[PDB]
Amino acid sequence: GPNICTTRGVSSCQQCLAVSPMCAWCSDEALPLGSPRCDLKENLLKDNCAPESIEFPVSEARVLEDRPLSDKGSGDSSQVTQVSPQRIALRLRPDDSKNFSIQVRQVEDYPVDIYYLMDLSYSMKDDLWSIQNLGTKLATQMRKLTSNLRIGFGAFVDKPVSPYMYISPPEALENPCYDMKTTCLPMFGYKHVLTLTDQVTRFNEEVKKQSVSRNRDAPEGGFDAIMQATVCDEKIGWRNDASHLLVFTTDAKTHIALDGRLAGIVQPNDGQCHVGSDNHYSASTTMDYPSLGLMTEKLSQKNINLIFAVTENVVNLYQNYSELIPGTTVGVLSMDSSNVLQLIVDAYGKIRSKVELEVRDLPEELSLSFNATCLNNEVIPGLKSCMGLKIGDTVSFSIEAKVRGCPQEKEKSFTIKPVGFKDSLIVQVTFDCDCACQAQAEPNSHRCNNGNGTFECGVCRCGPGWLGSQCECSEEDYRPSQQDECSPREGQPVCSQRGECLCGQCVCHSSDFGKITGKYCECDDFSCVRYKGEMCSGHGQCSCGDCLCDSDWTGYYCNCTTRTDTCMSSNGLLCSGRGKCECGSCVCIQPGSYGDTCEKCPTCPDACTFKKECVECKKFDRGALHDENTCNRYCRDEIESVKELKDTGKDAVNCTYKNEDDCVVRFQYYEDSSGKSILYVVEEPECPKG
Amino acid sequence: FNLDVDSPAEYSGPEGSYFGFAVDFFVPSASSRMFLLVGAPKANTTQPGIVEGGQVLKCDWSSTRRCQPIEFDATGNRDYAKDDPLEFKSHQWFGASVRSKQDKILACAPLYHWRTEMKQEREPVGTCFLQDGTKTVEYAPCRSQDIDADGQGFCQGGFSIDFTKADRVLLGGPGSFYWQGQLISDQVAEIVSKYDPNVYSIKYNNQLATRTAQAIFDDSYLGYSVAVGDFNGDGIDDFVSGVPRAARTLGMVYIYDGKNMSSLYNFTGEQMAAYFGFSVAATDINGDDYADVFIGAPLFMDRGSDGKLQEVGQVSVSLQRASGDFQTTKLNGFEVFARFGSAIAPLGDLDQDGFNDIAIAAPYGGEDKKGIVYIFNGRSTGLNAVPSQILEGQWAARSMPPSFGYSMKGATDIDKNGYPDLIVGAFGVDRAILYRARPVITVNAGLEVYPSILNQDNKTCSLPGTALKVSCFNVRFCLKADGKGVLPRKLNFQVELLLDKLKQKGAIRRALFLYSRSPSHSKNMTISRGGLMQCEELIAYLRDESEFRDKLTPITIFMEYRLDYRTAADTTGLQPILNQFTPANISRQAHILLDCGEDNVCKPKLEVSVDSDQKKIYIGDDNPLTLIVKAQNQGEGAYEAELIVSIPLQADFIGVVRNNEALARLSCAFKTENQTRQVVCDLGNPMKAGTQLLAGLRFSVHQQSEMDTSVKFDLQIQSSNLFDKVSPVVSHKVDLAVLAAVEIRGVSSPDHVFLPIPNWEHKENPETEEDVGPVVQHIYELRNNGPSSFSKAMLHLQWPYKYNNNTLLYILHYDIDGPMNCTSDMEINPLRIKIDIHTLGCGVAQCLKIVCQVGRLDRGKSAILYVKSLLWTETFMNKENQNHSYSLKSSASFNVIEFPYKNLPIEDITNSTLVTTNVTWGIQ
Amino acid sequence: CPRPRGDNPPLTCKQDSDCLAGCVCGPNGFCG
Ligand SMILES: *[C@@H]1O[C@H](CO)[C@@H](O[C@@H]2O[C@H](CO)[C@@H](O[C@@H]3O[C@H](CO[C@@H]4O[C@H](CO)[C@@H](O[C@H]5O[C@H](CO)[C@@H](O)[C@H](O)[C@@H]5O)[C@H](O)[C@@H]4O)[C@@H](O)[C@H](O[C@H]4O[C@H](CO)[C@@H](O)[C@H](O)[C@@H]4O)[C@@H]3O)[C@H](O)[C@H]2NC(C)=O)[C@H](O)[C@H]1NC(C)=O
Ligand SMILES: *[C@@H]1O[C@H](CO)[C@@H](O[C@@H]2O[C@H](CO)[C@@H](O[C@@H]3O[C@H](CO)[C@@H](O)[C@H](O[C@H]4O[C@H](CO)[C@@H](O)[C@H](O)[C@@H]4O)[C@@H]3O)[C@H](O)[C@H]2NC(C)=O)[C@H](O)[C@H]1NC(C)=O
Ligand SMILES: *[C@@H]1O[C@H](CO)[C@@H](O[C@@H]2O[C@H](CO)[C@@H](O[C@@H]3O[C@H](CO)[C@@H](O)[C@H](O[C@H]4O[C@H](CO)[C@@H](O)[C@H](O)[C@@H]4O)[C@@H]3O)[C@H](O)[C@H]2NC(C)=O)[C@H](O)[C@H]1NC(C)=O
Ligand SMILES: *[C@@H]1O[C@H](CO)[C@@H](O[C@@H]2O[C@H](CO)[C@@H](O[C@@H]3O[C@H](CO)[C@@H](O)[C@H](O)[C@@H]3O)[C@H](O)[C@H]2NC(C)=O)[C@H](O)[C@H]1NC(C)=O
Ligand SMILES: *[C@@H]1O[C@H](CO)[C@@H](O[C@@H]2O[C@H](CO)[C@@H](O[C@@H]3O[C@H](CO)[C@@H](O)[C@H](O)[C@@H]3O)[C@H](O)[C@H]2NC(C)=O)[C@H](O)[C@H]1NC(C)=O
Ligand SMILES: *[C@@H]1O[C@H](CO)[C@@H](O[C@@H]2O[C@H](CO)[C@@H](O)[C@H](O)[C@H]2NC(C)=O)[C@H](O)[C@H]1NC(C)=O
Ligand SMILES: *[C@@H]1O[C@H](CO)[C@@H](O[C@@H]2O[C@H](CO)[C@@H](O)[C@H](O)[C@H]2NC(C)=O)[C@H](O)[C@H]1NC(C)=O
Ligand SMILES: *[C@@H]1O[C@H](CO)[C@@H](O[C@@H]2O[C@H](CO)[C@@H](O)[C@H](O)[C@H]2NC(C)=O)[C@H](O)[C@H]1NC(C)=O
Ligand SMILES: *[C@@H]1O[C@H](CO)[C@@H](O)[C@H](O)[C@H]1NC(C)=O
Ligand SMILES: *[C@@H]1O[C@H](CO)[C@@H](O)[C@H](O)[C@H]1NC(C)=O
Ligand SMILES: *[C@@H]1O[C@H](CO)[C@@H](O)[C@H](O)[C@H]1NC(C)=O
Ligand SMILES: *[C@@H]1O[C@H](CO)[C@@H](O)[C@H](O)[C@H]1NC(C)=O
Ligand SMILES: [Cl-]
Ligand SMILES: [Mn+2]
Ligand SMILES: [Mn+2]
Ligand SMILES: [Mn+2]
Ligand SMILES: [Mn+2]
Ligand SMILES: [Mn+2]
Ligand SMILES: [Mn+2]
Ligand SMILES: [Mn+2]
Ligand SMILES: [Mn+2]
Repeated sequence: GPNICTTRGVSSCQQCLAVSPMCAWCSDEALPLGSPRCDLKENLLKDNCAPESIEFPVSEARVLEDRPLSDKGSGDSSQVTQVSPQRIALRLRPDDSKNFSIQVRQVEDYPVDIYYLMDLSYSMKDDLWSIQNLGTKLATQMRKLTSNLRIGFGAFVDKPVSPYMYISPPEALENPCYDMKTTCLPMFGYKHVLTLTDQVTRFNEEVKKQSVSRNRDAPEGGFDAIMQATVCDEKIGWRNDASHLLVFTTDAKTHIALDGRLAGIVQPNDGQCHVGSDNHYSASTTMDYPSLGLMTEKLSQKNINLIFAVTENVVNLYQNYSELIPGTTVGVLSMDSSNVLQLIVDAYGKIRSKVELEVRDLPEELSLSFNATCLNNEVIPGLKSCMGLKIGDTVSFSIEAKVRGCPQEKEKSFTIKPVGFKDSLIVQVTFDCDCACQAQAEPNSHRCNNGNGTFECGVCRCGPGWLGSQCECSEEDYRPSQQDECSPREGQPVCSQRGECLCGQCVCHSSDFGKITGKYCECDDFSCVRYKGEMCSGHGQCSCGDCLCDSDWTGYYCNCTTRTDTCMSSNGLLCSGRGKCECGSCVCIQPGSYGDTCEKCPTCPDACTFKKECVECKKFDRGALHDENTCNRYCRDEIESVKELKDTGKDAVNCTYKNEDDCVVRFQYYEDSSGKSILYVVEEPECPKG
Repeated sequence: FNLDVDSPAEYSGPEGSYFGFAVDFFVPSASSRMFLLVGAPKANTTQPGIVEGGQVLKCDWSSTRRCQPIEFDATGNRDYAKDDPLEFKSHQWFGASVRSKQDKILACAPLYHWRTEMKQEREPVGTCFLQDGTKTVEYAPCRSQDIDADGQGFCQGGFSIDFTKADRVLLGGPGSFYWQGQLISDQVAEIVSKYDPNVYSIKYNNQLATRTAQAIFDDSYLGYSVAVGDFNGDGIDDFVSGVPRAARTLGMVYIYDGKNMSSLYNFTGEQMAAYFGFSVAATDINGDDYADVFIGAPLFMDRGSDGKLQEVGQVSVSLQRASGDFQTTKLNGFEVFARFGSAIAPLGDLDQDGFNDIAIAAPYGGEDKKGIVYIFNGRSTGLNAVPSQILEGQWAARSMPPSFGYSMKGATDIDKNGYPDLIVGAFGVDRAILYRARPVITVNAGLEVYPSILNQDNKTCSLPGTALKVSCFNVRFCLKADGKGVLPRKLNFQVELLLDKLKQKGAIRRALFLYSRSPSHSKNMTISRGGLMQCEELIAYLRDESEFRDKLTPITIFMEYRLDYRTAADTTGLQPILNQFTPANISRQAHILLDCGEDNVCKPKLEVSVDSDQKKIYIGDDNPLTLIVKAQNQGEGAYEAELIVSIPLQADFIGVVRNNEALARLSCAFKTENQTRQVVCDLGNPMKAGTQLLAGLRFSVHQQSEMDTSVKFDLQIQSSNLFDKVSPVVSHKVDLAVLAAVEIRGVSSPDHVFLPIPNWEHKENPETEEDVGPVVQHIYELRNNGPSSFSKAMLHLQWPYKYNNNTLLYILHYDIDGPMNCTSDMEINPLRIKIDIHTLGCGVAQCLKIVCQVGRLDRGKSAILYVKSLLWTETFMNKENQNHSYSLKSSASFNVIEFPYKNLPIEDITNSTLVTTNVTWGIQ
Repeated sequence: CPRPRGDNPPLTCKQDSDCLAGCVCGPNGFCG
């Protein structure tokens, strides 16, 4: 009876469903009483109006297509499926939330496409070693991770204009190495050479012909190539349901967007395909370089993974660039690395070591929460991403969808999908803001007392003044014997304040700067808390003294963000693994740890304590990580037993512990010197005498 | 907020000429007229053999909007030989920059290509032309005998230009020295006196210029943008330039001295590829006579609400202080891909408020990607980051985006109206728009209601008609105005009066105007200007008592003013505008006499009380202090009661408690006016007799220049009565306390050593580390966590040096990380090395101690001691043979001796820790 | 060793006479 739904729901049907999801409204057309027509689903036991004419919508998370996750992506006779479900229907009443979950799997033997962008400038003359026999170099790597491989490549030098181009004596138009007293090729912006095929033979043949050209300035602007290789889908030959790898080789630094003003080029990139039948980027001379933001967009749209295959003098550079294009990797290219002939299976290993969720076309008044179950029922709230995965694993995310108010719009479809995969979960959203009886039984100049009732089904409200269930609320101040208890307890004054109650119905409505409402005018709409001089911290709407936070903000004040990026360490783990992320700032829990991301801890035990647990579960099949089944996920370092050899002193990080068998095991770990921190174990531990 | 967007001046150039790529004002000394300069760097010319030479147009104002080219050259390509031309003017982009000092017009052609006089080439040294009335000279400081991009071959000089106070040209060329970039400055007189049409590379005396640097600085593009201002001591303008590919495409901004071209200050970008330094601007925004730096990064990527990078662009705002340093804030864009920091244009004082204003542009933003210009008003605090006006481009794309706002010029009063104006160019549509400022009017209004407490028993106005008296009163409303600039001398306003507006919503209105017999009255009013508050009067009355109830709510008199803008003709109605931060209405309340006693007058007895319940707050932290207040009115009714809590500078108001039903929720509001700051809580209107209220007010503190020793609040109740209107002021203080949660932590790395040690052999005289033993490392950390800091503390380390005259943990070296100096009572590393269980502490072993002096540790800082030792293996063989395992125990204690908070209670903070290195045999 | 400027590689190398300024002879045939 005396409940929150009995304060604002009494006005109409629309405004009943709007105030709470728990509210229920009865427009019987047969049984009026004088009780509130919007109380609750159960408080309508008496005054039943049960079979119809009870309006109580309930939200629904309805699955329309959930194909089973594929086990392998190699000709499964249909529709390789890496995400389930694929389509959900959402019915949402105002201020109600309904949650669901989504399953993501990186299948084994997924098809791989590789397109190569080669710097063909003069500086690259001493770098063409990396491109001879490339097809045999590429099939040899990827064959271990996939059948059905496809490769292709293109070339780029720079914009063929001044000041980049050699326009010096016309003998330099067709041979820009004229002055060098040798010969090379005329320059070009971006030249598509070989569409993606499965013919390694034609690849090596077409590659061996390639030779360098010449321009003036060290920046070369492959970003023109990266853009066109991404958005010219039919020309490049990208396949659906195949990971798309785009490799970028270059000698030195690169032109960025707005470098073209020196060339008299002031038209921004449109991110449209401009390669045609000549296989040349036609707009190279009319269109500026692309910006990192547009490159990121078009890269995520077309689901392309950008790999920077650059020389060491410039590896630090593109590393810092890759941090501005999330999901891109850098790899050194020099015939001493012991990794150069892989360089890609290592990149594709990285790219598949993480699954992150992205949202497209999300309706504005809708907001989404996220939990993550990354490792065997370890629910991690707030995360839409899982870290350190091997190709083949499966992860799951629990999603909640919330709507503030009710848009009163048509159906809208937004997408939820992994970064870099075609597979997607499409969510169809419909909002149930109006009751069943809307245009069925509504009065106009009748159906009430004196020719004024209108405005809804179930009760008739009257004109601009003198409203009522019997249409007159006369402006006269009829003396007592009419109150209707427009107050809580009848010892309290007329409706809470700001209102002089007339005709048994409070007449507060005293517009000052914000709106006032409620049967007792208890609601304010402008008395919500302030964090710093801004109501609801500026990130939240105010309704009846309660902050209703925006999409990515939470809290009584709406000053706590749902972000986790600022909590992310340089290593990819949030709060360096030693802390919790609350409101975008790491709360370090592990003792002795501090810093922005709990990175600083000089009282923490030496790494010999954390890696001893890996050698116990990997090499002795016991320990903590063995019991929790976390060994294969947490111990991604390779472990190789050695010949009792502990040879070099080069950072020489040696460890020594004592197992349950009272045997003294000792190992060392080469840290990430030329790689990813391998660790060697001395077989034959020291055990006691017989 | 005062630019006229209604009917601005539209200027149009030829199609495809990039008309509007550069704009400026022309304000010569020989004419009281003023003009617009609009560069068309793609326009065609009558120059023979020259396709798309480019023009600079002189645009007439005051009528006809006509633009005629200014002919600087008219000459085709000069010759080096018969068929060997020396220069190439086709596609030279003449007009990509235009600047003007009073009679001088400097225009440049940054794509001007030049054959050298050494070998046949086409080098874009670029050129400039300086016109002064009829005299026209050629300025090409990059066209010299230093060629070929090892030098100035690709200078593209004139890419950016500017003038200083003393008629000195500043020129930027980004291609010099393998695109390192270059700045060049010359006296205008030296430019015109030294001109010689038969000399192509001209030596200018008194020239300033940067030099080539190391090849690491290649491809930095110094001279992309230039602005001028003085930053060190004199009046001599110093040089500012944007270099947006510097610092590994972080971007940078160089400032050079105006007298000898030496490095002065540097600004570095925060994010790569953002183009920090695409544009710069110098102007004084805080009215402190010190010029301030503005730097635009149009491609900056910030974090959206979700946390993803988005290209919104960012403008850096750096305020110059006399110390030489800079207070730099940042200002992000509002729409994605809008390129918000593209152009920055000082406007002078668009409002004539006393603080200069600026305009920032997003040429690719808005609807249909048609360009936006935001204007930001300066105040004493710096720049106001919230725009006060937004200019939207009106022209839709033909082939390329109308880049509305790509070029802007301000700070020139073209209409002589007292307020400067603003040119904006959109070279995508070959147009340039001129916005005219408006005469801001500040208006102060009044409202006087004669006796505010109305008796219904007192009827004196027989005037209603039919000669029956009634209770009446007077509504007197005054209205004064004033405003800088040129604007009509008599202003016309439309005042409206509303009686008892608080219940116009359908309830009865219980006061009417005497003659009109209605709640509403309107009157066209006309005031001249300048502080003579002109007033008018009316008569309102209370309707008959029998006609209504509800005596307790007040009669609110509402007055608003309009100021019809049909005035201010004289050039197409440059209509004035009211001050943006001014109320368009005033209200005042009247009360019906009720329950005021025998004196016929309401006299309250107001009391205010306060209790602590939270007796001490700590210094370093931000403390949830809650005050419980009791406001009583023990006398007669109080009209418009408000609780006034005057807080000091340390305090901020959080809000009212709503989770203790015993405490009443109040409408409180934070107000900062009249040089004070306080919180205003409504206590009832009227606040009836014997009423008691309890409520909670929450706050926050900073302690504001420490050692204050107390925070003071003052509380009193104020009411609009005539007698006994206020309560006694009650001062409540809360004591500042010192709390420092200091801890000491330690770890051994390794924490164990298993004997025997691999590959060890007794050396008679050991030299290397490998000869002595393994490496044991103790690390001690002194971490200050509590809110309050400390100034000084000691730290004492006890170390087990020897046992039975035999070394255990031979300290090799020690390091310190933090505010700390240490000293060991024994020489460290005497021998100069290069590179159950029985416990051994100081109680049973010879100890070596290390004493450390700790400086100031704040709330989240710490000091750390790294001890690198070597296990003396020789000791653990002879008499410690096999079944003797040892625990090498060291300890560290600290004592906090001093705090910066004098005059406060100070409690000693001491603790200790211990660190073991356990040596064990792995046999038996 | 100085780094080449512009769009230029290290020169070439047969012996350390072809290279200058304290660089080396790369096995690939360049300065380095
Ligand atoms: C704002 O930022 C600006 C850039 O970010 C700062 O400007 C930079 O300031 C540096 C500090 O002065 C300055 O470094 C000095 O450069 C000059 C250049 O003159 C040279 O003369 C030689 C022949 O022409 C060559 O130098 C030799 O050394 C280089 C390596 O440095 C070798 O690679 C060369 O082969 C050559 O053998 C150069 O080619 C160059 O033309 C040097 O003379 C200076 O020498 C001083 O430092 C050395 C230590 O290296 C001292 O032992 C010696 O006694 C000198 O004091 C400096 O190396 C940068 O050139 C300059 N860059 C630019 C673009 O202006 C600016 O200072 C900063 N301002 C503020 C307020 O923060
Ligand atoms: C200043 O004056 C110059 C005068 O030379 C003027 O430059 C000329 O512009 C026209 C049109 O913009 C150019 O005409 C073109 O010529 C090329 C061949 O060089 C054609 O390919 C062009 O397109 C044709 O072919 C297409 C088929 O692919 C057709 O679809 C299209 O409709 C055309 O038929 C076009 O004919 C002309 O070459 C230049 N002249 C030069 C560069 O010397 C310039 O535009 C003027 N500038 C201003 C601002 O007024
Ligand atoms: C009964 O009601 C009538 C009207 O309803 C009321 O008549 C009013 O009387 C008051 C005082 O007796 C008058 O108010 C003042 O009169 C003096 C006369 O010397 C003036 O000096 C006053 O000037 C004011 O305004 C100045 C400019 O702002 C101020 O500087 C100054 O301080 C004063 O505030 C003021 O006019 C009032 O004029 C009459 N009104 C009428 C319509 O006659 C009468 O007082 C009531 N009596 C009882 C017993 O209830
Ligand atoms: C959002 O704003 C609120 C209020 O402005 C902030 O809450 C206040 O701060 C913390 C919670 O973060 C609470 O703890 C208080 O601080 C000390 C610090 O050591 C703590 O030890 C005490 O327990 C003390 O209570 C504080 O009570 C709380 N106060 C209120 C009224 O909420 C909150 O921090 C802000 N959040 C963000 C993300 O900005
Ligand atoms: C190296 O050897 C020393 C020698 O014992 C270890 O020191 C610690 O000494 C304390 C004495 O206060 C003991 O801790 C105690 O453990 C019992 C349970 O075994 C507990 O009931 C007591 O309340 C107290 O905590 C103990 O001897 C020992 N500490 C531990 C944890 O065993 C020291 O721990 C050894 N170092 C290493 C790395 O093993
Ligand atoms: C994500 O984890 C949170 C962790 O609490 C859970 O959601 C909330 O759990 C507790 C219930 O004891 C409360 O904070 C809320 O009632 C829960 N929120 C709900 C149900 O929306 C739950 O495991 C996950 N929640 C979501 C929204 O995914
Ligand atoms: C170039 O000018 C600057 C500033 O004008 C000189 O730096 C200092 O200038 C102040 C006066 O402005 C003198 O009081 C200082 O003694 C100067 N510093 C010195 C002499 O080291 C600078 O010396 C000038 N010359 C250069 C940079 O070569
Ligand atoms: C020294 O440090 C100890 C802890 O290492 C602290 O004293 C104890 O702290 C906890 C409570 O947080 C409990 O073990 C005891 O109640 C405390 N003992 C006391 C207060 O005597 C404290 O930081 C320091 N204590 C002293 C006496 O110096
Ligand atoms: C919503 O709550 C949790 C959140 O993860 C979820 O596991 C549960 O299945 C959901 N409950 C309903 C009734 O949808
Ligand atoms: C890359 O970034 C680091 C800091 O993150 C910086 O110290 C380093 O100099 C940068 N190097 C390049 C080549 O950008
Ligand atoms: C006030 O101005 C309006 C504008 O037309 C006019 O209609 C009205 O009659 C005027 N009244 C007086 C009193 O000047
Ligand atoms: C350490 O020594 C230096 C030089 O003697 C001195 O300037 C500094 O203040 C000392 N620090 C402390 C914390 O005593
Ligand atoms: Cl190289
Ligand atoms: Mn190279
Ligand atoms: Mn180049
Ligand atoms: Mn100066
Ligand atoms: Mn200033
Ligand atoms: Mn101003
Ligand atoms: Mn003006
Ligand atoms: Mn009285
Ligand atoms: Mn190159």
